[PDB]
Amino acid sequence: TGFDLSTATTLFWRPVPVHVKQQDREDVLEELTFRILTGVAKQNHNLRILRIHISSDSDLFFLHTLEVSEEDFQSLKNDQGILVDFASFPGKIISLLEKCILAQPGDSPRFQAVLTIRGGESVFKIVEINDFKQLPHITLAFRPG
Amino acid sequence: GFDLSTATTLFWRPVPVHVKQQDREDVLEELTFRILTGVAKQNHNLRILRIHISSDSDLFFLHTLEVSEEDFQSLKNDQGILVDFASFPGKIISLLEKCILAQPGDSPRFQAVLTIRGGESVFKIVEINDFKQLPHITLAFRPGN
Repeated sequence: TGFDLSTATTLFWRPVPVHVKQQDREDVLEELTFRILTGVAKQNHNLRILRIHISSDSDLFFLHTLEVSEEDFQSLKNDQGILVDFASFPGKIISLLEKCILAQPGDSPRFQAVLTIRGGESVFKIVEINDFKQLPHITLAFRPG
Repeated sequence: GFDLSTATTLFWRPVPVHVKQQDREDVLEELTFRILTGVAKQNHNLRILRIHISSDSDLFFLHTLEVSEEDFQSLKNDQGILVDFASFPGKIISLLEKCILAQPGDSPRFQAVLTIRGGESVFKIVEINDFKQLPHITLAFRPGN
């Protein structure tokens, strides 16, 4: 049962500059590999699912993952003021990732991907940094597994 | 206690605001914003930023925010603000300008919202883009002068 990696469609798969924070470590800027795929559940091809994988490349192939069923999306959508439907969601995330990829140090507003790892969870956000403040454009929670 | 008699008014003009309350339709109204910097009547070495919201139609529709230099630290931290107290008002004004200039076909589209709930209100300026609505600034206001 569950997400069928077998027939999933990958929409985006490449490195993205990320500003990482752990409690007991120095801040780091790392290119992390981001992958966004849509698919369906094996036991029911009618269940639509979105999956996002974040990872540092290593021979462990170890991932942090987020999985959002179309059902989960209803709640996620309302908690973040998201205005698009489930099908359009990945594309909106991808556009934000592209701005992070494009961003250069003098930009203003500047787009930046940020990751904070605490306990068994990572919180990923894409923020804009402007002459006034930093503010989030999207926030996503990830988990190992 | 804010000392009006020695305050500098930085901004005093109308701003289109979406006024929200739970038991009535939203109302889009030009509300008058006065932004002033000054010091406490009880202490003329305590700098204070005051923002006063009023209506030309209702002389008793009144909402006020006063932020001392020390209160600003907590505000600055909570909201990822990257400027000092002296620069704070100017950034608020830039955001208010975006709301004043906003056009129906903008994307992102800026909008001023005031949500009134009992003896408290929340003022925020949000952007509405093709993906979501997200706040640029959020500020707690009290009823009266």
